[PDB]
Amino acid sequence: STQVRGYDFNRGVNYRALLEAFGTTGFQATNFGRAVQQVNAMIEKKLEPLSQDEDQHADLTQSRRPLTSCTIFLGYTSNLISSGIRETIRYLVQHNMVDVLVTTAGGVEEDLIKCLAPTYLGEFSLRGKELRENGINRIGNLLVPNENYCKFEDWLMPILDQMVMEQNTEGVKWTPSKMIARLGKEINNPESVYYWAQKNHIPVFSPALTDGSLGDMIFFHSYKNPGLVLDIVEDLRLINTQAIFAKCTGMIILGGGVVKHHIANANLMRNGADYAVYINTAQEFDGSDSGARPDEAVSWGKIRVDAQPVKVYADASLVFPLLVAETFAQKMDAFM
Amino acid sequence: EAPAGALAAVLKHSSTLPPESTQVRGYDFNRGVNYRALLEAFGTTGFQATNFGRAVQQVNAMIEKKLEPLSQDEDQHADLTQSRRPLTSCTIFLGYTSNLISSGIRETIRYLVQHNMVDVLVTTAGGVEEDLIKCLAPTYLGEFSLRGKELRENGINRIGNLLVPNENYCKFEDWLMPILDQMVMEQNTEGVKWTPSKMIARLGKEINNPESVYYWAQKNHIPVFSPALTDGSLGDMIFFHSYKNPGLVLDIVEDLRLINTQAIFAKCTGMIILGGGVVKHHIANANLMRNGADYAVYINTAQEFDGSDSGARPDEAVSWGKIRVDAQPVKVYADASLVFPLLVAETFAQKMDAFM
Amino acid sequence: STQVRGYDFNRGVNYRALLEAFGTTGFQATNFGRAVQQVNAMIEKKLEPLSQDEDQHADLTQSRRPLTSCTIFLGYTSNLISSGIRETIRYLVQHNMVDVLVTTAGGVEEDLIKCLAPTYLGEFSLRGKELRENGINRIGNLLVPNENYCKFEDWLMPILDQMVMEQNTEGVKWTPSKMIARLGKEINNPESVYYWAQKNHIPVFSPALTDGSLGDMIFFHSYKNPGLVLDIVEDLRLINTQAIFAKCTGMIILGGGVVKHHIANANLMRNGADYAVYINTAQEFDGSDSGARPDEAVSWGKIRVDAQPVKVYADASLVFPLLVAETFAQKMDAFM
Amino acid sequence: EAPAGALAAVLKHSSTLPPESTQVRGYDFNRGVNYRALLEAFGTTGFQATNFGRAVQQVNAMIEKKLEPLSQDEDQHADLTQSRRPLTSCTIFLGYTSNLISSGIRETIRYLVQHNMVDVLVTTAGGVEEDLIKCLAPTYLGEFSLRGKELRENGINRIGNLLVPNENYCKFEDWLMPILDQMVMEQNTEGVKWTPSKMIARLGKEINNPESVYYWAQKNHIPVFSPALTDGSLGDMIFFHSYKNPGLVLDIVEDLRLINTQAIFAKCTGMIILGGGVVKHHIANANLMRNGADYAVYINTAQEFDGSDSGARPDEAVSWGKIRVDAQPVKVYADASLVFPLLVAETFAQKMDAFM
Repeated sequence: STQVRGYDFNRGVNYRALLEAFGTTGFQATNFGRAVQQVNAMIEKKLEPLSQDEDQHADLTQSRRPLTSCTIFLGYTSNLISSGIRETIRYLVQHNMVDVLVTTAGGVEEDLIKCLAPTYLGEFSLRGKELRENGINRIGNLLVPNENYCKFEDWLMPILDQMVMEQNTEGVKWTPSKMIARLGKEINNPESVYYWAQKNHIPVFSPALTDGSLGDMIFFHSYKNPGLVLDIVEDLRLINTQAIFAKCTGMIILGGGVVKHHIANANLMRNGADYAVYINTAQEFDGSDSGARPDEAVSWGKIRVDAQPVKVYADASLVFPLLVAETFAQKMDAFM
Repeated sequence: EAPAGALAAVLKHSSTLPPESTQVRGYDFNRGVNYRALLEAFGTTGFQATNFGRAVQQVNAMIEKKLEPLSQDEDQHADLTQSRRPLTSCTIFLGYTSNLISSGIRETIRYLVQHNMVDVLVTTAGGVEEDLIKCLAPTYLGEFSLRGKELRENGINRIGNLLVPNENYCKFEDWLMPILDQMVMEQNTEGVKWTPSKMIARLGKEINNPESVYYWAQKNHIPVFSPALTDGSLGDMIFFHSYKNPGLVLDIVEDLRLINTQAIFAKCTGMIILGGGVVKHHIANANLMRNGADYAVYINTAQEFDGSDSGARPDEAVSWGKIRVDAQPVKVYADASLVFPLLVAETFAQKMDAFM
Repeated sequence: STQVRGYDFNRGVNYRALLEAFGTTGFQATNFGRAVQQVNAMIEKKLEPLSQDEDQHADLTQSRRPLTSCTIFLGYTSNLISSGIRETIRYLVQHNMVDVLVTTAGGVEEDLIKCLAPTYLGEFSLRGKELRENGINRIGNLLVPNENYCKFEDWLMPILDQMVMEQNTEGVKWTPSKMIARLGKEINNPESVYYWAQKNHIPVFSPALTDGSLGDMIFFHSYKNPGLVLDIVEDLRLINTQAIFAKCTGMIILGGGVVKHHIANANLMRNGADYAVYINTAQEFDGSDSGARPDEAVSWGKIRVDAQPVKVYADASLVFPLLVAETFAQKMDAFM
Repeated sequence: EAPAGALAAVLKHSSTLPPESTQVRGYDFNRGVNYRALLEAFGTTGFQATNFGRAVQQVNAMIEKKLEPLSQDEDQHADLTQSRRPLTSCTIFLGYTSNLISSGIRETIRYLVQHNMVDVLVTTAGGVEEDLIKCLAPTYLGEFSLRGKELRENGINRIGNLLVPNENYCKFEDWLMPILDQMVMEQNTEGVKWTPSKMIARLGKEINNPESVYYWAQKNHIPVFSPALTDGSLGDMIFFHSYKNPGLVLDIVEDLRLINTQAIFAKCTGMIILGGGVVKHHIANANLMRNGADYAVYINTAQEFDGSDSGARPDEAVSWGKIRVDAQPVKVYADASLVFPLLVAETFAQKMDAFM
């Protein structure tokens, strides 16, 4: 039995000790401590060597990425890529610390656009009428000028031309994940999440990739250069095979919606993830999958019965950099 | 001896409010129980009850607009939208998350589609498949607190305080596999280019059951968009089927052209959005293509403070051009299982005469 | 096992059938149906006669109110008295349908002030600076002109003069509940909750009665007429004795904070309430009592282990009139 | 051939933002782990991380103001406030709900009071008694999902994901009853007029333990207001004791005069409010008596949509005059068990040199 006790600032500001004290502080601070333990378990598993038997089974995929003892799925909503958590995610992907990414369309395009033009701080209360009259789009307390999307249009249209030509003359069958790899290669910029994902052979799934600015541009482009196809069925096979042939899996899911369900549903194909951490502000009472507790996923087989999953009820812009500081960033040497 | 500055601060003088101003007053049960009068009193009760009253007014404005006559060239509209659905004076987009189709709101939505009262549906994969599965086997009441280990050991899946046996999905598999066979055959020998909306139309025709939302949608030529249709049991089944009968392709690009042209060539549009996520964003982004919806009602429990699109207020969408600056959109902060049947009772269900 | 099925509007708009269908609709609609059942159980118990043995024990209080088989505690936060739920609560109190009220200071004073001047509809987004410059106070999407409080001052100060004189020359020992009864008698208006509460011998507890406009006025008054005492200890005995000597109790609690805890803590003195319905929007994850599920109260003994308590996660301005329509209002004849 | 109106709506031109404008950028872990730099980066990360950065700036402004020297007449101030506490250039009110004293935030708050860094405390009954009980017996970690029946059968009470055995309250009873005896004797023969704040000062002196918040508050002459002090275990004990030793009176009127004069005669005030309910409203209402607080930080998880004071944004308090129109208040939407230790680390704990 562990007693409740908070950090005593009479010791001074010892930041590592202060973070470690969240575990015995209670409420969501304790869940944060549990999340640190869960992610550290994923990492310690990932760094354990594969045995001959495990290596054989795990090599049964047609994937370029070297195999590890724990395949980590990282999911995040679009708002987090507009936020500075974009830098946190880029770091993990840059250093091969996660294996599969799932995000929404905005979570793809806003990373690429930040390589062309920045996002700014604003306020939640700013009025839409005056913002619209000035061509400024609001995302929470952030602001994106519409010229950001003008710049995106100029950058993206020549790539769309090439994708259609490769489709029609070289037999390419595009899917969202293949498009995202190509866009990351094109952006060719070390500040971009998707640049590092394609460089490190980390696939990115986004089955509703048309639901944003990328879609806007594909739509306009289709009138002068018709026929681009994005198949979502092949990408479903690809993500499910990453779960089925994993030795162990971990899920780290920031936010709700499709990013959460799609990762969890892939792990149901292996009868459940071994480790799971959720960070989101959704509540269960309306029955939404977004707000469901991890124990709902256990009933489905999306999380194993013997797992000890954790949800932290918090804005990930506060908690996720602290989690990374106490986990992945402490083992950076092992990932290089 | 009371401090003067304190007295000045607490007992500051006021301005008279506009003569327009509406007083707060709740329903008086000394009148007895007239449920119509009770619901009408929500408008002057305050907080989310007042937002409910505003939502009734917004949806009734959508319906009244939709019922105004219009002259328009049938042929050009159909060519520009590649849709057989005739244009009306207000194109209503109805979006809803998967949980609401597991709930009894499935019946509410089915009623609206059955009577051709909305024009476009957007939902997630679960919002498609659980409507079809309910024609094969029921969903049951349970509790939120039921433990996953015991449920999993008994082959029962939890959805909030609802429960679905694994066997429901076995029945779904048996029903769906022959249809997937036909879809692959039609793709490869009859040139069919499948998209989510075209698949959902076919599944509604195949289920052939008037309790199904999607049966009525296809019969009434109401398209259903679901750009991540692979994210659920339908995806599971497409995946398993592809190892027995490879080659099915579902394109999301053509479905993007179809939904966006529904907004672009509308006379007016309204959005009724239950929940958040892709269903909310996809409807609103289509309406950005016409510089914004004319009417909008959101019902959801999401909060803005984490910056999520799901939790954003309607006024965020105004900044983007997804809602017109001149619109008067409404968000009701509530579980739609409570509020949507009441909203329908006071709006669409009152205008049933006009829809026949 | 009960199947999920929603109301079918092909039947037309049969409002009673539509409300009854919430029970099988799921999520919070099902919890609403459960709340209707719980409140109807309280009412059916309340109307059951007392046996000789029960009557003896239950008559052991020094309270004027006739005894019933179920003592119902109704708690509500201040915002609800600013809302039109004030009318709903007034109806229940007018017809002796509940037995004990608990509210905060604002929940007392705003009922009295509405007899002097109305509250108006506004918007949540109205800016505080422009409102303050015009002397308009915001409560959610409601608006109260500051002159409302001017009018309250003129009404209340002569009563405060009399209370101090009765304290100092007639031995009166004031408590919050005794003050609230006196204010209800003074307002002398059938639209007032507290008018009906004192007329029907329904006590009102509010241990932090100084936390609002009443407090403002007592404070200013104390400089010209010092010495008024409001004892909270006697009121603690009074509320606890209502629970201890009840045959059965029910709790109907709208909102959180002191109104919720004070009713629940009184019922712990009898080893728990027999029936309980919570309606509020608070969430459990921060550990707050306001957001705790009913099952937390079971661990304390505030709700009996054999009870079937219900929480509806919703704004009570939507749900509480519907609940009353399906419960108390259907048995109005029995309460007259 | 892309529709022109669509192109015009989606690709609308923009205005240049002020040169002031701050770009979004998160902490770069390629730098390694410098926790101070990591916390500083919250300001430019967005959403509630940005609000945390703003809260750091607001509390540091309170502290910097408090440390400015001031000449003022000791005697008149003391007569007008009936307080021995010397005036500083910024009077800081710290409010917190009961759950936070059951949590480890008890240690955080105790540190601030121990070093005289705040001037007024407001909490609920639980926020008083659980600090005292922790000097007798500990609180334990548990889980939110633990079932009440099994816990009750084992004599364990749940507070969120924390657990307190019944025996803690038995130890509290044994400790408290002799003190209540002395309080009744002092009331009846020495003219003491008890109020919650005076009782809380006495209990802190009696617990005589440097782990206790209230031990330090009374030693440093920091008053604690709790107008519903009877609403908890202290109330239970006062109730039981009154049948053995009748007559204790706790007056809330004099405590209202004491807290309001703390605000009225302040040079400046700041509010730091953790949670909602009475603690939030009581601090803010006291500050209305001076026409508003100069600085304010709220940390809570409550939402505005139900109209509750707990969930109200700071800008609602501006309409009332509880916060000055010229102030720049901040709300962080978060569990304070996560954010308050980080806030203290970046504010009060950095200025420890000045407070000694």
